[PDB]
Amino acid sequence: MRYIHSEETIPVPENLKVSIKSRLVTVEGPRGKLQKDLSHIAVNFSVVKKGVIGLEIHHGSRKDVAALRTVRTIINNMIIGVTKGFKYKMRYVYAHFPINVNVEKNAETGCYEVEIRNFIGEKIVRKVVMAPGVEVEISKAQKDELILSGNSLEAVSQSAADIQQICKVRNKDIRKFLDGIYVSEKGNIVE
Amino acid sequence: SSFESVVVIDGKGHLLGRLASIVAKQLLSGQKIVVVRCEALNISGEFFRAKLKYHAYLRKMTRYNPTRGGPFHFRAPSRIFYKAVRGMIPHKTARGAAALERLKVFEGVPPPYDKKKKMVVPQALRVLRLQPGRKYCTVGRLSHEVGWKYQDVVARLEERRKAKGAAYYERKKLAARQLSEAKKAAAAKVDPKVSEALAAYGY
Amino acid sequence: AEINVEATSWRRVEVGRVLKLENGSLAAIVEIIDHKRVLADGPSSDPKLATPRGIVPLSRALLTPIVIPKLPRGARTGAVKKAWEAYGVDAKWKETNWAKKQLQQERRQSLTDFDRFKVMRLKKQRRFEERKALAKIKAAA
Amino acid sequence: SHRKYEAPRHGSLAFLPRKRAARHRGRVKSFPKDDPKKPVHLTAAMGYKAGMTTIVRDLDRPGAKAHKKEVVEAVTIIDCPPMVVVGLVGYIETPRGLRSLTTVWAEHLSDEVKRRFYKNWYKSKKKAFTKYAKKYAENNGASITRELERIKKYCTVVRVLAHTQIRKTPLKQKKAHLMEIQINGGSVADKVEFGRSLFEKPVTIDTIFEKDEMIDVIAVTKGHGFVGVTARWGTKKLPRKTHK
Amino acid sequence: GRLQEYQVIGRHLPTEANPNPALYRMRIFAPNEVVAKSRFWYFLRGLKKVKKATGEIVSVNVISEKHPLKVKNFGIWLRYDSRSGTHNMYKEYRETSRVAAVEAMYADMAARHRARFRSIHILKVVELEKTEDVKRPYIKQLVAKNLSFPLPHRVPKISTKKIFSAKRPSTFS
Amino acid sequence: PSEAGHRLYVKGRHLSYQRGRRNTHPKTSLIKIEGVDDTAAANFYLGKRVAYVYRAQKEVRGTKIRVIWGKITRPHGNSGVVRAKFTHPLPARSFGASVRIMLYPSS
RNA sequence: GCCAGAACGCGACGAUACUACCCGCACGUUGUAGACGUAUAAGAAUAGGCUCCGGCCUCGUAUCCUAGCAGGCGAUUCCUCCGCCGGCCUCGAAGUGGCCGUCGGUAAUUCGCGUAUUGCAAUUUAGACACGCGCGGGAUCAAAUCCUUUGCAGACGACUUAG
RNA sequence: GCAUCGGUUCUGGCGGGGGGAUAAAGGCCCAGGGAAUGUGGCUCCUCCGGGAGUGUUAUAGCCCUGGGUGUAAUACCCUCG
Ligand SMILES: [Mg+2]
Ligand SMILES: [Mg+2]
Ligand SMILES: [Mg+2]
Ligand SMILES: [Mg+2]
Ligand SMILES: [Mg+2]
Ligand SMILES: [Mg+2]
Ligand SMILES: [Mg+2]
Ligand SMILES: [Mg+2]
Ligand SMILES: [Mg+2]
Ligand SMILES: [Mg+2]
Ligand SMILES: [Mg+2]
Ligand SMILES: [Mg+2]
Ligand SMILES: [Mg+2]
Ligand SMILES: [Mg+2]
Ligand SMILES: [Mg+2]
Ligand SMILES: [Mg+2]
Ligand SMILES: [Mg+2]
Ligand SMILES: [Mg+2]
Repeated sequence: MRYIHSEETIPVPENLKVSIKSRLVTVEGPRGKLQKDLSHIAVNFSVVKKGVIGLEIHHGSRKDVAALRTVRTIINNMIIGVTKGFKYKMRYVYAHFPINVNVEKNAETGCYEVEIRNFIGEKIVRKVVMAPGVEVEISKAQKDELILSGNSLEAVSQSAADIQQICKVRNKDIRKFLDGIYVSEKGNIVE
Repeated sequence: SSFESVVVIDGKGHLLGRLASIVAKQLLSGQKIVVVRCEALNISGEFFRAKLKYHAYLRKMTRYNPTRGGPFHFRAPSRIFYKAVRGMIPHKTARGAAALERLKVFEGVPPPYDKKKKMVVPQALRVLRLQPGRKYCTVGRLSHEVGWKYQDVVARLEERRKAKGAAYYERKKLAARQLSEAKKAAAAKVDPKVSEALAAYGY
Repeated sequence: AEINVEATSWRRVEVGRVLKLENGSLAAIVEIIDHKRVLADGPSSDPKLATPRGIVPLSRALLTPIVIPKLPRGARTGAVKKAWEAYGVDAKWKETNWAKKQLQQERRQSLTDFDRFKVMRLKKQRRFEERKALAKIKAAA
Repeated sequence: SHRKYEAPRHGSLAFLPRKRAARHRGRVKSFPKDDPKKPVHLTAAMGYKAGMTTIVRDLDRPGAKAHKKEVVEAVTIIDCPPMVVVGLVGYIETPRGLRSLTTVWAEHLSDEVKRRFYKNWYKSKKKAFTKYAKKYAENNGASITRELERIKKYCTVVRVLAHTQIRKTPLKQKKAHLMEIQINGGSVADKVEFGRSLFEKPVTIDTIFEKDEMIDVIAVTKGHGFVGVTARWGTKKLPRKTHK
Repeated sequence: GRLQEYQVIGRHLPTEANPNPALYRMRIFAPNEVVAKSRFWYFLRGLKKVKKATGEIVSVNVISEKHPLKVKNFGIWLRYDSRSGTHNMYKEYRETSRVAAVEAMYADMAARHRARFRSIHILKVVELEKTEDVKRPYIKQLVAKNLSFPLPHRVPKISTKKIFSAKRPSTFS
Repeated sequence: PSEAGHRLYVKGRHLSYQRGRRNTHPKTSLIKIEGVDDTAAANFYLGKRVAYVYRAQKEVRGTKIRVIWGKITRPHGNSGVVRAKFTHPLPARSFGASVRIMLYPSS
């Protein structure tokens, strides 16, 4: 069973410009520029109206049609990021040993670096370097927060997961030892 | 069909096993073949599938002495393509041995074989055979993870010859532009009746 | 909201679209059976372009730029002919590049040996005047 | 059936082909990785081995048992008369490896190096580099300066040809030893300029190495004629009552 | 295979006790009339107590499509044997004649269910007169209003004897 | 002046003998003619004459070149290959050599 | 990193007596997995490209070259195309191409003489790579092994040395 | 080597005859009855391409039954050259 016509649409607000060439999407707006390569998917791009982008697949199978909605939301994420940005929050969870962090500034390049000390009273100093375009801050709103912000959802989220995955307890019951750093909220910079 | 003195095949975009079957038939007929850019060939299926196939190949070796008789595992992209062709020729006879002498394989484009016309075999092109949505790999990448050492050297040299060819294109473009004006200028002025006589003949 | 899209655009398989069969024949689509087969016919006065009514597989057809407007779906042979002449399909196809290329080929397979010699001598006469003009432009540079 | 009690194998298969070395002089196979931000410098030397002796010094290793106490260690002494630079070589990168395309020599060669090119030097005519020397002082050495310009243009690594002065040792041999030493430096133009300025000049080992530096030694080990399995690999001897 | 529809009429041999026996008629799809008769005796042996040795064939004819140039939808009722047990289905096809649907059905069942010709019985074939009596969703999409679609990525045809082309082909036919 | 060539024949290649999968028959051969693809086009060359010329070592009657003569018998397969029969079977080392196809018995 | 180095895998350099080496053309005993117009250089995408910016693309079913005793001798005509040399530039993946100049040849048009007899078919002995030779010109004036010796080596050869 | 024949055999092209629902379809003409993936009109919405509703030939056409032109043409099967 092959479906003749499957179609989706993406609206575009009257603030930014988008251009597609050889299945390479470039989105540019007030807060910067992003690029994505979609040469691995057979999709037909078109201009439906004055401010609407259309995409469709012809004679596709059930498995092939599945990727059509995946592509639509990825491009929509790019539009959101260039006009509203993204913002993640993290919290410290400890029982006895306080956790100390040091978000030192740019290390002669655009990358930020985060140092974590005194995890469950260990002598390791463990270091993680963020992806370019991501800025890490120590919150002043209230205690024990790390705030990550940027333009692209993929880079901000993966870097946040890097911090969470590095603080792990080994050879212990993890239902009792809840030590670590966890993400708690996802949202945009504006509003 | 046609008989040339020698034919040069550009290897980029050709399936490994389908190109080797065409080549092995031509060699036994009497043709001479030269295959260029063996590092840009293709194999159908995901890359991980090809790696496992090669690892099973590497496990074979003569037990009592590994310096004799054992399957020698060549690691270069041209040598991988050569092994495929050698399995389709009776290489243990004088007739088969003579056929292999009509074949040359290289990585990149050596100086003798640039400044030449490179043919394409359409029964092995990937874009005309594989179903869209399937997965494929590159022979050049597979050689990297088995011990090929000169990947970056070939990449640098190929960038040089492609820069030289860009200047050659500009001269070729200018020549065609000048030839077009001559035909427009000459045909109007001189020939009174040769035009329509040629036109009725299909030229 | 500037949007620039550089993507391909094919020709649709609709009703009224005229195909070109392998042996130089034209047929107008009147009904779609599957994604692989259609029902088509072409009523043409010229016996070389005319084709009977029947089913044609889509893998032996080429899509020409001509499309007949407002052709009713599933029409009979009589109604198709009325629109075929009114739209002037025969005259429209004659001036396309595909038709000219086919005609330019046909004159070449029918050449007498004496006539092959004749075209070689005429080509040299035109070739002589080409090199004179080419050298003049090249010298000026 | 399986082996009764387990035990590791005798010997190592890494150094497996146990044949006599092809050449008497030790051969260097790799050089330190080049870095174009350091000043130009040589990376090897070569000398003759004298013997061993004993020293005494105090140790500085905090937390150890012998910290701040005298220790006794054995050392080795290497005779090292200065070397003389003779020429330089250039290499290029190819899809089959490295290869040398040019080489230039100095105008005058000592009788030590010329002995190396002959097997019966005493009854020869000693015409080793006679015709090559005329390339100097001929069109102001146009041929020589042509090759040097080529190396600055096409090469990626540069080596230097040097030899030892064996006449300054108590050795009976008069034939010198020759080798190539790679120059690791800022640029190819800098490498050749530094190398060319050292023609027929001596270089001392203190310019190459310096104190408390960690180095490597390459040579050919002491030989024994033809031995059985017991001493060659180190297997257990059979009982006293074994026949044959 | 390549089929065509027949009608075949049989009869029990008349006897002194029962002159003028009854007449039975069937519709059979078969490549030729030699196997058309053979299938008639096979189906009749499962309904009445008549054999070929004690029967005779009255008439065999060929039924041809009334309008072989009109597109129409068909529905087929059938039973078959699997590797364990027997089952009933109902499938649909879209084409111009009755004969081709049986040809299409035989190829379809052989692929999707591995059912051979030996183990398929055809119960009834009927042409769907209206458009709202179409059930299966792979035919509903073919009767949508103003149907039209392009044909992307179609390989050009090149002679199988012409090796060593001189330029890269294109797939924008 | 007169820069043209001198050719009045069609060139072909000697492929192999006539064989099954393990038995070969040197009586008849297979020849691939240049430019012929289908068996309809191969019908034009039925009955024509073909020649095989090669170099010897000794001179016999004013030349060092010998010839073996034959003619085309019937088509072979669907790809335009043809069968031929010579006065002597071909030397069996010429698998890949070239032969000349004339146009003597015309029309 | 480290160990061996294909004894039929490859590169740079030194000195080369005996014509073994280089240059010129002169023939030809002799060799070959097989000349007969052995004519054609962009890169990249294939759900997109090329361009002279006007347009063009299913198609190499294309383009270049192609007449004359196996291609003669003259004329009317025409500034095209091809070749051997020479000088400057350039080319390193297994080093190639360009520009200028002298000389020799040349149906784009139209003609005049010559062809027979190979007898009604019989390869149209014609290409470029090697190699053996013959002249007359140029440059050049070397090494290795045995033998005696050494012990950093060793069953004997071999290896490290000295004469 | 060619021409004229004999035996065996492979492979192209052309002219006829018969059969079936005396093919079925199909083109043009006559008579009757229907419907929708509803043409033109008419209503409403959208200016942003157009969409929705009503209703049986009009400024498009399609489906079903009977008859004429007919001993129509063609496909498939068989047969004389
Ligand atoms: Mg525990
Ligand atoms: Mg092993
Ligand atoms: Mg071996
Ligand atoms: Mg045991
Ligand atoms: Mg000893
Ligand atoms: Mg021991
Ligand atoms: Mg005993
Ligand atoms: Mg070796
Ligand atoms: Mg001699
Ligand atoms: Mg001149
Ligand atoms: Mg001489
Ligand atoms: Mg006969
Ligand atoms: Mg008839
Ligand atoms: Mg309406
Ligand atoms: Mg009727
Ligand atoms: Mg009638
Ligand atoms: Mg009738
Ligand atoms: Mg009739």
